[PDB]
Parts: sequence; structure tokens; C-alpha cells
Amino acid sequence: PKSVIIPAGPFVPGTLADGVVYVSGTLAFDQHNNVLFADDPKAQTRHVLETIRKVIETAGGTMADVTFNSIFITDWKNYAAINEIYAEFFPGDKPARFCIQCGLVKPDALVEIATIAHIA
Amino acid sequence: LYFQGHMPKSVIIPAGSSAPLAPFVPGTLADGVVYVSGTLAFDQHNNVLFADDPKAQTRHVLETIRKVIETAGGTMADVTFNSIFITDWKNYAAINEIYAEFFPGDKPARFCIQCGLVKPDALVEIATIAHIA
Amino acid sequence: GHMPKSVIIPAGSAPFVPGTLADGVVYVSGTLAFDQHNNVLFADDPKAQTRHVLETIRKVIETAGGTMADVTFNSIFITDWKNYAAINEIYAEFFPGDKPARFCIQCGLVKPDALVEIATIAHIAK
Repeated sequence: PKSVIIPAGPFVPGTLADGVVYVSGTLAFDQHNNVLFADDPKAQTRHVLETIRKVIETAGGTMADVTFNSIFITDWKNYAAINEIYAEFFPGDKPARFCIQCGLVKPDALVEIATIAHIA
Repeated sequence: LYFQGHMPKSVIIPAGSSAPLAPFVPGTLADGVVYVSGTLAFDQHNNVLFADDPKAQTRHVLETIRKVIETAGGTMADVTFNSIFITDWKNYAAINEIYAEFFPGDKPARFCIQCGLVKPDALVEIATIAHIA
Repeated sequence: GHMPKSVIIPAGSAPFVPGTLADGVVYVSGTLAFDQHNNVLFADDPKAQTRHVLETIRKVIETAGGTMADVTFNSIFITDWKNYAAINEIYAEFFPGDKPARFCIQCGLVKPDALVEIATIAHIAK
């Protein structure tokens, strides 16, 4: 049966089943679910990927285990900035991904990422 | 193929499910993993039920998703991830309230985004992954 | 899981790869109808875009060692419901016999002329 993954600190941050980690769509939220870094896509992207990494790590994996990222943005003018930070977190062989533009849960949010990883 | 060990995916079509709006099945099952198609609050003949009622639409959607997962041999507790699509954030609270009812105990991972849906009266759509073997 | 994921980059073809393979599962990136310079081919033709996209996806899956019949799920993104029937018509040609599960939603895509984008999950022999 699935394990939930809740790093020290109606969905959980991630789940683990049969060696597959599913990380929830993650935004740049403070502890009160307010958006951090309102007008700054680079710092939002960094905060998101740091959270995702901690979920995967809590499960026993690393970012190299990520097979797929689902990226959701609100403006294509931010794509270059988001990509720049994203690449820093995946230095080796890159995951597969999509990046689509849509609406996100809070008005200041500029990016959200959900992630699938295969761990040992 | 099947005789060689690579068992093909099984399509999952619950007893009574009606004709789909496009070329897809209610769900697929391969190697113990169930992929449920994006599910909307459709009647037979693919009209949207409960036009201005996001709670009733969410309930109908999760009942359908549950039947797919049960037909495949699992339960809602096996769901690892849900992809939720909505048209209006004013409905988020209502959708969440019903959603919670269907996943008592440890909750799945999920996302929820706002986008366009295949019919104008549709307020919510959900796709689902479940590990059942 | 102990063995790292394999990237799938078919001979001849931003920080992603066309697909990954791990434990018999192929994740194909969201694929659009791009030429060699990342311009959208077939600007006002959703059918020809869809065909190009599904041929790309097929080649990724084949490079990984599978076929389209191994596809378990497709995520489809479109810009205009007026194009839904057309996209569906071409989609069906690529999955004869038991169809995958899928979703189709309307959203924004990376280039204005893109009319469809598809990402795919497949379970291949292993």
C-alpha cells in the first residue's frame, strides 16, 4: 500500500508506491500558504524545486531519479527565467517534461511543478 | 506480445459505462498501475449533469473514477495521484470538500489547475493514477 | 530504480529530453509539431500538427524499445475546441485496437501557432 511522504515540517506533499514517487503540484508557499517572491519567477522556481527535492529525499531518492516534470506557468515572458533555474536542479541527464500555460491557485503564483521519480 | 510475457494493457470498461466523447476508454491497467481517463460529470450521451453545481459534478466524477479503479481490482486507497482541472477558483472550496470525502485516511498526491474543458457547463475534470497490485 | 533512468534521444533530434525510460515505463515529453528550428509546422492545420506530434512520440517510444500499443495514457493540450474533432480523427489512426486512457484540456502552449501538444506514458516490455 502507498506511503505518504511528509518532510519534517486534502493532499500530501508526495506518495510512494512500488518505487515510484508522485510529488504534488508544488508552488512557492510560506508556512501559511501565501506565495513567496510575488513578482520574481526565478526565486519562485527555486523554492518549488527545493521543496520537491526534499520530498524525493525524504523518500530516499535524488533529483537524478526524476523521470518527468509537469510545469505550469502563467506567462511565457517568464519561461526563460524558469528554465534557467530548472536546469540548475537537473545537472545531468534531464527529465522528460511538459510546460503549459494555465491558471494557478493564487494570483501571485508564477509557476507550479508536479514530479514523478523512480527510486530503488 | 501476450504469449511472450509482455502482457498488453487491459482496458477497463465498467458494466454500464456509456459511449465516450472521443477515442479513449474509461481506464487502462498495465503492470498493476491503473490510469483513469480525465473524467467529467457526463450522463449517457455525454451531456454535462448538474450545470451550476460543482459539488454534484465532483461527486459524480469521483463515483465514476472509483468504479474504474474497483473494476480494475483496486480501491480508492490505492490512488497515488490525481490531476484536477477546474474552470473557476470560486468553486475550489466546494470541489475540495467533496474530494476529501472520497479519500478518507492517507490522501493522494495531486495538482489542481484552472483551464478550459471540453464542455461549457463542465466545472471540474479529474484524471487518476492508482497502484493496485 | 537502482539503475538510473535512460534518456531517449532519437538519432537526429531547453532543459529536457524527448523522453525517459525507467523500470519499463516511458515518459515522453510534451511534444509539439516543431521543425528543426523549433518553429511550428502547419500553422492553421490541426490535423497535420497532430500527425507530426504522434509520429515524434512513436519514434521516441520505438527508440526506447516499445510500440504505440504500449501507450497507457496520453495527456493532450489544445488551444481551441473547434479543432477537437480534427485532432481526435488523427489521434485514432495512431491507436488502432485498444485505446489508451487520456485527458484533453484547453490551455496556452509555448508558441502561438501550436494547436496541439501531447505527452505520453507507455509500459514497454522489459
